[PDB]
Amino acid sequence: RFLKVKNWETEVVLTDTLHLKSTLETGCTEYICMGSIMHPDVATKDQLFPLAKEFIDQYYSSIKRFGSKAHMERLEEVNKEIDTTSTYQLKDTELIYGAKHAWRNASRCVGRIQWSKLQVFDARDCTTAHGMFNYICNHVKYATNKGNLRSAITIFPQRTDGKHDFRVWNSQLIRYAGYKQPDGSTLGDPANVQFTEICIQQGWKPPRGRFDVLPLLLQANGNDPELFQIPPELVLEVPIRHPKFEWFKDLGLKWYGLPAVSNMLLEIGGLEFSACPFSGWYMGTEIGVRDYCDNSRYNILEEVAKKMNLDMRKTSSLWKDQALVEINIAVLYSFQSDKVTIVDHHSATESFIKHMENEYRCRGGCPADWVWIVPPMSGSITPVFHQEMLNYRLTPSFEYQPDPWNTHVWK
Amino acid sequence: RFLKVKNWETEVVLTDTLHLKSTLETGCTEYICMGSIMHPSQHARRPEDVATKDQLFPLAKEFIDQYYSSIKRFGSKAHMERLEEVNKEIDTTSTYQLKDTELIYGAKHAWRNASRCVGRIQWSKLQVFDARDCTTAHGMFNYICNHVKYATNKGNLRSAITIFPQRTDGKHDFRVWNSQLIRYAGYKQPDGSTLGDPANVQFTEICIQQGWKPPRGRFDVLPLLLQANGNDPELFQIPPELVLEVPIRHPKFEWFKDLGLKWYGLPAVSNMLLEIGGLEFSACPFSGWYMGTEIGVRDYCDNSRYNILEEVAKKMNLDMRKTSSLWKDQALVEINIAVLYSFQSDKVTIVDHHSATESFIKHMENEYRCRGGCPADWVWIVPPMSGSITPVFHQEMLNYRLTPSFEYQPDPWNTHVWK
Ligand code: HEM
Ligand code: HEM
Ligand SMILES: Cc1cc(N)nc(-c2cc(CN3CC(F)(F)C3)cc(F)c2F)c1
Ligand SMILES: Cc1cc(N)nc(-c2cc(CN3CC(F)(F)C3)cc(F)c2F)c1
Ligand SMILES: C[C@H](O)[C@H](O)[C@H]1CNc2nc(N)[nH]c(=O)c2N1
Ligand SMILES: C[C@H](O)[C@H](O)[C@H]1CNc2nc(N)[nH]c(=O)c2N1
Ligand SMILES: [Zn+2]
Repeated sequence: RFLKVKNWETEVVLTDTLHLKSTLETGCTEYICMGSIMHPDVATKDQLFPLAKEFIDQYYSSIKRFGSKAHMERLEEVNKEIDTTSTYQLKDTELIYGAKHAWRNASRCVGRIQWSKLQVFDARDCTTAHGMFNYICNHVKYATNKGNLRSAITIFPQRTDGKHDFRVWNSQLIRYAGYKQPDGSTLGDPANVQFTEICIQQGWKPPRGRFDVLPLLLQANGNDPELFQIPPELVLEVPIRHPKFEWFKDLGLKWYGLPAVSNMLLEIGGLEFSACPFSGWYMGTEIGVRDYCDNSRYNILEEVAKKMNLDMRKTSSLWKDQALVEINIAVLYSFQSDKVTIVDHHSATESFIKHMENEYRCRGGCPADWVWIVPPMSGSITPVFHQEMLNYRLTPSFEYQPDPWNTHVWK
Repeated sequence: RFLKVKNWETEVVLTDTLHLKSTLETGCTEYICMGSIMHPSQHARRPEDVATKDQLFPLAKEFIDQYYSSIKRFGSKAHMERLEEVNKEIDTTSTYQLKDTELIYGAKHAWRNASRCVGRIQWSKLQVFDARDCTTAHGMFNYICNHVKYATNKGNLRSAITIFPQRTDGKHDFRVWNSQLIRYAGYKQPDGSTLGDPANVQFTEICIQQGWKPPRGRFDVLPLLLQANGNDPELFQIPPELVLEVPIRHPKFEWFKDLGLKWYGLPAVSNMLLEIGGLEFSACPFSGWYMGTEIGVRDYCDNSRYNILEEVAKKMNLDMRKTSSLWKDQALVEINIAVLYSFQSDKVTIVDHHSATESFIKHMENEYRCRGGCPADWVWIVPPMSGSITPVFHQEMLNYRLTPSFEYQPDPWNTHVWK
């Protein structure tokens, strides 16, 4: 009835009761832990009823109206819609609550101290890819806010029969293209080579550079997706320079200011919002460690280390570690110099511990995925490394979903 | 059913069937994951104190079955006699005694099964010192000294475990009260600060309370506190010539030597329990060699350990007023360069986290290839610095509890009734 988590650095112990409210699977079993597995159909009428009730109950409990006339009538109204239309429609208040709580419940998100400050753009009246483009452009402009970034989500119409899904085919709203060259090398972001190819096949004329912002590939109502160029004045980018290394700007590095995940599914009360792009601001390591230094990504450790004149003939010189730090210093300095919101992994992990402890106080727990919360460099010098965490799946939730090109029926 | 793990760098997919042999709960469920809990489970294979026959024999049979299976017997003459022998021993002493071969097999397989250990590519190259004839803390000291000398080997370190008499009723436990054979003292200062290793403040106070005269310095090698057959523990000073230490200097920063840092070369875990076929070896000090990050990241830079980041950073003349300058990250790298440069210059075995994690990936592939799996705890395997530029960060792992195993146990001073 109670689970305890300890911080081995501070000795603080928190008591988790919230996990009793989880209902969906983590992927582990009693005899094997799948904590590091990355990824461990429409609901029928009878399936949807109890999911809707649980969510409406939770909503009315949250606003201290549980058992109220409004709670009871809403429940009856929801059951009526399910009974008649096999689905139902969230009120705006419920939509905002659900979206904020899916963020609040994202066990892999270190930025959740911000969860209650989320701008929710209801796009459930959207019917076409042009409409989605308009909503997404407004999302980008609002979220970017001339560098003073604001978290935001735009929610497109829910799934109906599974054959009319709204999807943003992009994994993120703003990403750079990748082009495989005849000689085996890759220009730009190798993570996006397949998506870049889909875009070109759909008629995108690529600049064939290292930092081409990809076009939006937007699917409405299960139709074939359509290409749209985000207006370049809406795509805020930061050239990456270094406060001490004059030569760093000569690497030609830049990144975009707005991280905007667009390939996940938002599940609220059994309803599935298959297009729900959301955005916050970057933690610097996402760019400096993963985007720039993953071997499968821009992979710049060698080039930076060369320019640092590091001894690269043996690993134990820690040349990779040395270059990695300087790169991440560069990322933070550049965003800060251009007054583009960014958070370093130390600030972000400290805030998440504060958030986590507050969540245990007021909510009874905070589901947290250590594998994802600990930054990908300098792990043990951030406080989350020493923080025991319990992982469990609460709903509303953000879910992975198959890439749309693996399932789309081309018209 | 049958589980796959993917490496997201290489796209290599491995298929795990070994997990079907797991015995103990992980702590996780279908609904909650406890993979970052230090001690998620208290599920043990044998109950409280001296087990009844229907409790110990099934575990014994299982281990003996496993051992005779390993050597292409099972059902052979010697196996069936061994079951009868173990059966008679439990009938007449409420326990049984491992053969030398079984002890060695058991110790190597506890190491092979240690999901949290990144060094297991070496698992079958393990020197086993049978100390089950030991009877006194003096004898334990003699065995541990021999272990330390053998394992240190003038810097060419060698993996070793020394196995003292198994638990009998729980009142006669052999214990090394030290957490590791070689650790530095920690002193609580009058002004509230801490001198030495703050992790060892309590154990240091116990030693001082037991007559240890501390030199009260930053790197005081602690005495051994040895408990034999349940008796009160006894202090022993490890002969310093057996304690190989490495002065930490930096290949570039000439001022780094002035920090006065050293570390010992031999990491030797002494507070764990070795469990083989229901038998519990409560004193089983084992040692290998260091991954540089254990010293340079955790020992030196944990806030509640030596916590040297600020002083190194000051010497480096870094911007320390804001986290976003990454001054901690900058010093952290130089410290770990220094640690590796120092050990290597002194020809003391050490492995950097890049080479270690690379070898562990290879070990995983080997284990899946011949064994059908390898239990691995990502949370512990990924190094505490530069995680994602190491291959294990990108390697999905499956964690499960195979026996024989190394287990945690209570610190004996919470258990011990003195005399
Ligand atoms: C406001 C500042 C935010 C920061 C600093 C932040 C930080 C992060 C980071 C560093 C990750 C890991 C990303 C990766 O490794 O690929 C992450 C994951 C995630 N974030 Fe946040 N985030 C923020 C806002 C948001 C918002 C506004 C939402 C939703 C409305 C959100 C939902 C998620 C989810 C669902 C994941 C996990 C994705 C997955 O499961 O694979 N985050 N966040
Ligand atoms: C030979 C070189 C070895 C290396 C480089 C190595 C490396 C490591 C490292 C880095 C850890 C994590 C330590 C920590 O963060 O506290 C660890 C844990 C562990 N090692 Fe190894 N190890 C080696 C040898 C051995 C041997 C010889 C044994 C036993 C015979 C062993 C058994 C274990 C166990 C049981 C753990 C987990 C401890 C726990 O759960 O608290 N290791 N190892
Ligand atoms: C809102 C937000 C803020 C922030 N700082 N990061 C992210 C963020 C999240 C992901 C995870 N996504 C799930 C997937 F596997 F599909 C990839 C990937 C990124 F690249 C990101 F930038 C998101
Ligand atoms: C044989 C060996 C080689 C090596 N490289 N490291 C270790 C090693 C393991 C631990 C785990 N300890 C048990 C605990 F949970 F208490 C913390 C702690 C250390 F300090 C170590 F050095 C052991
Ligand atoms: C195999 C492992 O689960 C995978 O590499 C994870 C590790 N932790 C991560 N943590 C974050 N934040 N993002 C990631 O992509 C990953 N990848
Ligand atoms: C809370 C968390 O499990 C704890 O800090 C762990 C994290 N991973 C670790 N990994 C290793 N190798 N050693 C450790 O002591 C720890 N500590
Ligand atoms: Zn788990």
